[PDB]
Amino acid sequence: NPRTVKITASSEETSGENAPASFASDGDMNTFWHSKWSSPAHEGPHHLTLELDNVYEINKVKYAPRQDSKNGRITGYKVSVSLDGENFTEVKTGTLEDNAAIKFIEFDSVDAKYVRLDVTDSVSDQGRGKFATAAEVNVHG
Ligand SMILES: OC[C@H]1O[C@@H](O)[C@H](O)[C@@H](O)[C@H]1O
Ligand SMILES: [Ca+2]
Repeated sequence: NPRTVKITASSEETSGENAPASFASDGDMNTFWHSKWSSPAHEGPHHLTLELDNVYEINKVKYAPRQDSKNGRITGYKVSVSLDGENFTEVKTGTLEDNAAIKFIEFDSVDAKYVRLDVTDSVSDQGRGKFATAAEVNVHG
C-alpha cells in the first residue's frame, strides 16, 4: 500500500553500467541500483531515500540484495523517517547477514512520507563500505 513515487540516492552508476536509483523501485529483481563506482567513484556515505505518495503508517523495510554479486550488499544500516524530507528521525539501526536473502527490517509502527536507508557497512566480492547496491527496496505497514 505505501507506494514509492520517487527514489533518490547518495549517488548512482549510469556510465559503467545502467544502475540508477530508480532500479531499486521497479519491482524487478534483475535490476539493481549501484552507488557510482566508475571513476570518480562515490565511496560514501551511501543512502537511498524513498518518497511515498502520502503519509503512511509503516513498520517494515524490505531490502532485497543484488542477486549476481555481493558488491555493495548492505550489512550495516540505519532507517530514518521524515514527513518533510529534511528533518529525519531514526527508527532502527542494525546489522544484516552477509547472504543474498531478502532482508526485512522491522520496527514499531510510525508515520512516514520519506524513508531513508543509510548504509553504515557493506561487503564486496574483493572493499568494505566502498559500494552500495539494492535490487529492490520498499516499505510496508
Ligand atoms: O567495482 C564495482 C563493480 O564490480 C563489477 O564486477 C560488477 O559487475 C559491477 O556491478 C560493480 O559492482
Ligand atoms: Ca530492481
